[PDB]
Amino acid sequence: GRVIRGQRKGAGSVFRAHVKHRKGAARLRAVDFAERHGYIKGIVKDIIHDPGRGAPLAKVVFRDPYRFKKRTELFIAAEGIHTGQFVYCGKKAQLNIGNVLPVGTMPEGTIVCCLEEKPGDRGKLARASGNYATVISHNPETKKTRVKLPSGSKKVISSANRAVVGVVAGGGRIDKPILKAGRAYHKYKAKRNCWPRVRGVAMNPVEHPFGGGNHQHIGKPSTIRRDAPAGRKVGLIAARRTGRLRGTKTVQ
Amino acid sequence: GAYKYIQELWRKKQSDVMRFLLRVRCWQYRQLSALHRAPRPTRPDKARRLGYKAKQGYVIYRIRVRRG
Amino acid sequence: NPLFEKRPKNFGIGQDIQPKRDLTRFVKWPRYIRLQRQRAILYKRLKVPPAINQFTQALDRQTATQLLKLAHKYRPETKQEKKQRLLARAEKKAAGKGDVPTKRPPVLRAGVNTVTTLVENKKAQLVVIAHDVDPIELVVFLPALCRKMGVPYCIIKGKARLGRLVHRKTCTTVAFTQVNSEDKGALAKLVEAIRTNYNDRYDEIRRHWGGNVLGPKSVARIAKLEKAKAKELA
Amino acid sequence: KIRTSPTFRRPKTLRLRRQPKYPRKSAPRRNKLDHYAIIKFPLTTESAMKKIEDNNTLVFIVDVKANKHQIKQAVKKLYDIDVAKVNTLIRPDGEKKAYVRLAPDYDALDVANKIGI
RNA sequence: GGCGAGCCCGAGGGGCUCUCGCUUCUGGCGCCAAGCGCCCGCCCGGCCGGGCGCGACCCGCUCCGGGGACAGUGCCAGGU
RNA sequence: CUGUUUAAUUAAAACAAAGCAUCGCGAAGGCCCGCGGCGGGUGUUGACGCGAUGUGAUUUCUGCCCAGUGCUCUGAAUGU
RNA sequence: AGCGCCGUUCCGAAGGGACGGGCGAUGGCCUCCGUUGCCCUCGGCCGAUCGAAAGGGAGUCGGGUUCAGAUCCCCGAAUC
Ligand SMILES: [Mg+2]
Ligand SMILES: [Mg+2]
Ligand SMILES: [Mg+2]
Ligand SMILES: [Mg+2]
Ligand SMILES: [Mg+2]
Ligand SMILES: [Mg+2]
Ligand SMILES: [Mg+2]
Ligand SMILES: [Mg+2]
Ligand SMILES: [Mg+2]
Ligand SMILES: [Mg+2]
Ligand SMILES: [Mg+2]
Ligand SMILES: [Mg+2]
Ligand SMILES: [Mg+2]
Ligand SMILES: [Mg+2]
Ligand SMILES: [Mg+2]
Repeated sequence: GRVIRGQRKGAGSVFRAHVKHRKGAARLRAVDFAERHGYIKGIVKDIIHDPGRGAPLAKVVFRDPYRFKKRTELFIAAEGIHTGQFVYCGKKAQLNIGNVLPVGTMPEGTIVCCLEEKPGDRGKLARASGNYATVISHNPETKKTRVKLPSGSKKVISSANRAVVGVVAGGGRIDKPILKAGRAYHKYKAKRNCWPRVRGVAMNPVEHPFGGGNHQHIGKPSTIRRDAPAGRKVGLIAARRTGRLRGTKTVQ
Repeated sequence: GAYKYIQELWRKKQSDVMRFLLRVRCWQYRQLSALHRAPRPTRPDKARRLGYKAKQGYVIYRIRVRRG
Repeated sequence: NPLFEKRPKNFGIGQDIQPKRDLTRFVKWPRYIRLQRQRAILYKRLKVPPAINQFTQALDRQTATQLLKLAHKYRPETKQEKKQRLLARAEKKAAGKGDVPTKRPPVLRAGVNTVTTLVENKKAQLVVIAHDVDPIELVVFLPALCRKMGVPYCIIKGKARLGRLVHRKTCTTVAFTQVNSEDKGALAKLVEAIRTNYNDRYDEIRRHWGGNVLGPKSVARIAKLEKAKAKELA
Repeated sequence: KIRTSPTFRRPKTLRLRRQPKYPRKSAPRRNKLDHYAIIKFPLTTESAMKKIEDNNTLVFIVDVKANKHQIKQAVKKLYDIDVAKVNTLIRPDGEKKAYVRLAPDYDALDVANKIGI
């Protein structure tokens, strides 16, 4: 039959990111000599708003120790930082809110954000607004470090990758309800075309595996396995359980 | 005088003296481009029995295709 | 003395900028540069067969200089003096009506086919085998063949230097077959030294494997772990 | 030789100047668009005639491959008269219409009577 | 390398065993070298304009890290 | 609730909507496109995110059943 | 298999430019200047190129003129 809505995301025709008004990708400095054997001062000029992101962007200018030129980068603004605050980066940088330093230097229990999976990919984990990771379980031999992620998962990562100390500013963004369709339209128009949200039972049988019949009923079990083909995975995908929760996660 | 020795060394191409050179040449040719020019043949006996004569005009290309 | 002050600069982290250093091991080299460098490093890392580890085990430079001083006056003629000898011998035989003015011309033989034929027919007194042949399969049969036919062979480093004694880019093989009376003793001494070096130790080189050398960072890592193991034992 | 930069690029080689052994067409192609081929037809209509008295300006029909400089040079090399400015339009039949204003020292009526219009 | 610490022997000193360091109140500035030691054509033991090294340690065989005989790729076979 | 919908027979009690929830995914990943490449969309993105779903503001509520069909987890402990 | 397809910085030796100095040659009034060749030194392009007659984009306005032109043609007055 007809190609479902779930398969049309991969075409990239009208489902791309509305990426023109975004100011730039929020990464750290690439790793160099000064960020592994010392520290270097940088000056935050301002903080701005990246559209599609509720977290504020921070425009921190640096000084290049090799050729005389002031390099401008784009950090994720931590909570409580202000313009003119000297952001310090490197290995032996003193631990304050806004200073990025490798996780082997910081002690356990340090609440950080914008950390890295692999050492040297300029910040991947914990980048949404108001989220943080918990650093525990350092190891002298076999240089690893456990981090508690915002989903509750404990991931063992390397001990050389960097992380800015603090939480991401803009926390509590999901406290207010959207309260009408208009703010949802403007929010998703700012982010990307992800809002033709039509009910799969309400749509046609030839366009979705659930819809049709004289009554709006699903008819088939919505728990559909991970080994399903493309276009079959509708509803619950590989659901180990369903219904109301009991406990917190109960998953090791 | 030599090309029969080159052929007989090339025939049993599973032996330890040949498979090292074969692995080194496969790495060297895989890390090159897909279609390019080799300035001289690497199998002189096989090239000469296919028709290579060492004079101005005969050009050896090295080319890489994908199996399957 | 009037003003002439000193203005020192401190080149640490977080202060005045770094000077232009050598930057040799950190420049992004092109494709073929990286290919030849990691090709040499790949031959150094991986285990080579015992028929190609004979290369880099070659003759020392004093005996190679003696060999070049012997081979300098058995040089094959180039095109200019070849045509000169042809025209001069033709004019002398046309002037004198002579039959056989030349008794025996001494000249070495080059080329792998010619040298292989001469060692199979036992006409070669000495074999010079070049090192820098990039298909090694063209060369690998020659040492065992010279050993089983009893002709002494010497591995030498540099095929360009062996081509410049034959007036060509590559020569790859030099066969000493004919020697004069003033050179027979020197060639006998050279053949004695080469049979001492190569043919008497042919059963030694054929058994030994070459290569199997790790990189110096990993060697220093293993040495640091060995010093830590000695600290644990003591 | 110390390579301070971490990027290796092309050396400035010696690009050879082109010096061919033989010419490719044995002769220069002659100028088809010369002074007798640029300015083709003088226009003798009512408004183009009125421009001679009221404008001190001649009206010509020109091939479309010419410009103001070539029209000005063609007039100065054929009629030996000075040119103030040339206003060119494209007449919709396919030709160019050129209004050539002359110097105040010259007389457009006298030039028109000498050329025959 | 001591303007530094260390654990001991210990008279000066020894380095069994180890850490690198020369930027943390400030919305400033920082590049195209100062100095030193040599080498040249010039003014009788003077003056102009240049080149090298130290400043900026030496060597090495991967640009540096993270995986790594796994993942993937090609073919065959069984499920769905 | 405002909005949208069968242009050329329907304007709705239909669709959408904020809210309520559920499931998959920590990037060698989840959902997909592609005949092909470690090619692409999400991704200038990192669980307050992305993707797929049921219900449809607020108040009060979310009864009982895993027998069946699904989904998921586990032990080469054991049949095929 | 293939007309070709993917991709726009990814796996690229992807700048032919220029200040200053030195050496050589030529030309012009060899007074004094201008070119050409070589050497030293400098030089992120976010990568050729296209893409708006409503986006960005320096600078013209007044009067008169024909049956049909108008900030365009004539006069006068300005600017890049
Ligand atoms: Mg809530
Ligand atoms: Mg919804
Ligand atoms: Mg809906
Ligand atoms: Mg169906
Ligand atoms: Mg050739
Ligand atoms: Mg590696
Ligand atoms: Mg490992
Ligand atoms: Mg109706
Ligand atoms: Mg409700
Ligand atoms: Mg993914
Ligand atoms: Mg119920
Ligand atoms: Mg059960
Ligand atoms: Mg354009
Ligand atoms: Mg009009
Ligand atoms: Mg007007």
